[PDB]
Amino acid sequence: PLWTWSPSASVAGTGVGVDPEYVWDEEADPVLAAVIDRGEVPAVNALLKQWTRNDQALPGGLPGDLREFMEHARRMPSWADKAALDRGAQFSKTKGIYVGALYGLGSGLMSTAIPRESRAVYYSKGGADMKDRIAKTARLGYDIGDLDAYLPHGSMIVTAVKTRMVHAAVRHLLPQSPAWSQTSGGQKIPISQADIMVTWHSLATFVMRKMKQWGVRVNTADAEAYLHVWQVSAHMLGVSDEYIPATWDAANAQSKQVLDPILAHTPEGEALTEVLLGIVAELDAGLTRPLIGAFSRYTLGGEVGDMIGLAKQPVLERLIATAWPLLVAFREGLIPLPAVPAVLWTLEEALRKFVLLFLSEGRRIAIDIPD
Ligand code: HEM
Repeated sequence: PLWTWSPSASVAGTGVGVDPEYVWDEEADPVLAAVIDRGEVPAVNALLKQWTRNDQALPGGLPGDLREFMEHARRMPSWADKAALDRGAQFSKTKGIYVGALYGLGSGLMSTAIPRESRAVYYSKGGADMKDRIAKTARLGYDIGDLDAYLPHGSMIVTAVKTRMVHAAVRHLLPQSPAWSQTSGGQKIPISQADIMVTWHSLATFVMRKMKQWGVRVNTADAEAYLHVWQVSAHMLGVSDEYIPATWDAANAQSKQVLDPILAHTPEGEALTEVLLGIVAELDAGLTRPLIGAFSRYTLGGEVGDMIGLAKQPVLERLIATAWPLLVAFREGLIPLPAVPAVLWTLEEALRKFVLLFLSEGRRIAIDIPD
């Protein structure tokens, strides 16, 4: 379901296509199911913990099927462009407060309105703790934008391959949780490529849309660079090129059809929201529940905020909406200091500390195959 078009708008650009709802990860899935079934997860995790850098040889002692899978998965696509990648990274850094806010509060809360992500995350067993699991898209979205992401001394190739490996492992594990099977609707196997592309629109497409709507200065070169970083990242995550949009016009159209209609409240999503709100409110950021609620509602809009169960705070939301664009125009250098209500500056400081504490200098545990 979800997806109804051909891939002529895609990175691969071809006329034909298989429905991404019924494609998973043909190279990773059986390699990980074997690694899990031979009881090699503890050992593979101790070995992979040593592999932290894009240019590093794989550690010896890996099982042969896994080594082969990994040396192939760490390859950059031939269409990756170094100059665009460096530019997309610079852009992400220069707009760091906006992109960090939008990933951590916008995309991270929107995830709790995406039923399959919420159920998979909620029921997933043996992986990261709940505290880390809930942050996982935002912190990966964040690290995607790093200056070094795809350079030899960076780590995003590492992060993407291990992430791809984790998704493969979950395809073999989640179906054995009766709780996930019973609530899955008709889906036999979790995390379709279609599902991955839903999350992608909740990240890349959403963030670009909101930055342009708020008046962040996004010239055409930067916008395409940011897209490219995201296209290379979808590929490195294991999304086939036939599903990755080629241009912003394609990404925007695909998001209206693939993301918008699947947003929905679930009990599992409700539970995830409370965890995320509690962790964010517990950071030493000054980001209280009222401020998170109002800003997340302004960002996501009222229909998504209602599904999520963020309560409408009409005064605070109106103050934000009337004045946040002035603050943005001021930080972008376009207007003199604006007379805005003082609480906007409070909000802005709370957001900056949030990016700092939750993402920038945040917790980065090693990405482990689940048990
Ligand atoms: C561009 C899309 C996505 C990104 C960037 C992403 C990122 C990540 C990362 C970084 C992890 C590792 C955290 C960890 O387990 O240590 C992970 C694990 C996982 N992801 Fe995703 N993911 C995406 C899509 C999906 C989708 C669509 C689903 C489900 C429908 C999903 C479900 C999970 C699950 C269940 C785990 C294991 C959670 C655990 O640790 O217990 N992800 N993801």
